[PDB]
Amino acid sequence: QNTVNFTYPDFWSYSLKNGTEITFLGDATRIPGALQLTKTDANGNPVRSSAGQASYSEPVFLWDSTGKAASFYTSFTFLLKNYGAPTADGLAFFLAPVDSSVKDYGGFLGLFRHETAADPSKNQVVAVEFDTWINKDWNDPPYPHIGIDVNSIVSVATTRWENDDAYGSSIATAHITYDARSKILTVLLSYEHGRDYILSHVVDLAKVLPQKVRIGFSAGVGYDEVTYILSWHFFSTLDGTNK
Amino acid sequence: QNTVNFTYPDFWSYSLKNGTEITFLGDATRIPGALQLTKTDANGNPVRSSAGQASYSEPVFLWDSTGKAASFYTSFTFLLKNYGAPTADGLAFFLAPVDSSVKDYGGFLGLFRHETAADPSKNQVVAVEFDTWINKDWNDPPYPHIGIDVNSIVSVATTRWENDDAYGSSIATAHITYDARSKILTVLLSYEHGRDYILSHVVDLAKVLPQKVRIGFSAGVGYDEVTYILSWHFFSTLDGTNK
Ligand SMILES: *[C@@H]1O[C@H](CO)[C@@H](O[C@@H]2O[C@H](CO)[C@@H](O)[C@H](O)[C@H]2NC(C)=O)[C@H](O[C@@H]2O[C@@H](C)[C@@H](O)[C@@H](O)[C@@H]2O)[C@H]1NC(C)=O
Ligand SMILES: *[C@@H]1O[C@H](CO)[C@@H](O[C@@H]2O[C@H](CO)[C@@H](O)[C@H](O)[C@H]2NC(C)=O)[C@H](O[C@@H]2O[C@@H](C)[C@@H](O)[C@@H](O)[C@@H]2O)[C@H]1NC(C)=O
Ligand SMILES: [Ca+2]
Ligand SMILES: [Ca+2]
Ligand SMILES: [Mn+2]
Ligand SMILES: [Mn+2]
Repeated sequence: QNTVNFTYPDFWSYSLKNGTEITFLGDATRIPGALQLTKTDANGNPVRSSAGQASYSEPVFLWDSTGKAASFYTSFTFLLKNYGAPTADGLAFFLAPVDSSVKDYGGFLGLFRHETAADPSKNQVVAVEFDTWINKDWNDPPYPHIGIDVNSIVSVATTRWENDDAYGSSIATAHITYDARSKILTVLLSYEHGRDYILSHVVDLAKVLPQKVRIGFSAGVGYDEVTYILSWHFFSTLDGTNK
Repeated sequence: QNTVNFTYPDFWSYSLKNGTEITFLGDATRIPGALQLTKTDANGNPVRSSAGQASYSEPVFLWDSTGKAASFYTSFTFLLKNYGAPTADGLAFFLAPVDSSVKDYGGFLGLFRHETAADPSKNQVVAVEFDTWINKDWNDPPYPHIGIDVNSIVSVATTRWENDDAYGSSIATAHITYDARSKILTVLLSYEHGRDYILSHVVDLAKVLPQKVRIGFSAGVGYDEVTYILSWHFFSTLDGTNK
């Protein structure tokens, strides 16, 4: 079939072989209960200048020449543990070509290399970033933000992420949806007894990504932080695109 | 303040006075544990030709002349109990003027009157419908569907809702988000060990609705069905619209 549907309610079954279900790249490791994205020393304390990626092993069908295009929805809970405020650099949910890998650390979030990050013609990646650091270089807005990145680290759209959420170290739940008929990407971020964050933008994936992609989480530090992914669900559907 | 934030995890505190927190119109009633939208006989069994609305009592600020516009997110779980398959007519989450009320039953979902339902100039309502009945009259697609209605019962966009979900009588969770900067409305519907449904569409609320609205649930039957709302959360934010 052309669609995907998986659900990991938690990651307490930390025993599967790298590359069978989830592939860990760079400094991303599987620990009991979580996908850890960047490096920590013996005490779980975050190491500076590190990048890692945890991505689903099977290729994910996005679109085909015949007009079939997948709509999708992914939800995940994560803990961006902070060791002070502010911290750097954040994490990202992404869709990239199957052959790609982790790139630069820090503000590039393991997704871009320094020399081509602001060039949309040299990159093929769509990402939803949870950026804890204002890099003026890449035109980050003057606060922690959530952003939608299309082929570049300069977001096509961002919304404010409050300091206390961004550096508060609480578990957060994210829902990211893509409607393939209207070409809309929506991000919803919720904190249990807190506020929600909404960011939606029109982006046609068929025009920016190959027909089949790898999906996953990418992180880049920075300092005083480490992101843990606690659960992951993904569902894609061809509904409404003639199949 | 101009924003709203409430959370009802369940409705087991069925004792609040009508109109203080939630207002019940028509045949919608408050029962232990749920907001019941249409009528049932002594045994909880659904009565035909009924309409009811359960809406939040305070007015909800949407936009103002000065450009401030509210982004929002609402989540709710509901049980559309079915007494066979197919059943009629569904339910809807809506945003309408503060002075409005419940309208016709059946395929109008308590939201429109028969004579002006297909006329966008005579209505001011934005609704997300979960339609269990194909009314060829109103150009419903040939299946249960989820639809986005703007000033008319003829949806500006729909996506397929599978028969087994539509008439399966399981609790479903819906997330509806509106981003006021990009004018995008997204609907996410999830079933626990099932599939998800994604429908997003560009709709500028400031151009179709008054500055302050009432929000709620509306239902219209039909036959062999009754909708129960089990929980409700709403959050609105002025973020990114200069306030
Ligand atoms: C998990 O499996 C991956 C293969 O699907 C490993 O990545 C590959 O590692 C090779 C070195 O062991 C490297 O030459 C390959 O290019 C790389 N594959 C990709 C797509 O980059 C992965 O190894 C980790 O990731 C690479 C990129 C390095 O940073 C290694 O240090 C990492 O170990 C495997 N994970 C492991 C061993 O944890
Ligand atoms: C809950 O409070 C409402 C007032 O905020 C009631 O609605 C009002 O009911 C009047 C008749 O009792 C009617 O003249 C008003 O127009 C109506 N308000 C609106 C906005 O329509 C409501 O009454 C229910 O809803 C109305 C529309 C009728 O269908 C009544 O039969 C219902 O009782 C109150 N709910 C109750 C008493 O359950
Ligand atoms: Ca940054
Ligand atoms: Ca209908
Ligand atoms: Mn950024
Ligand atoms: Mn319909």
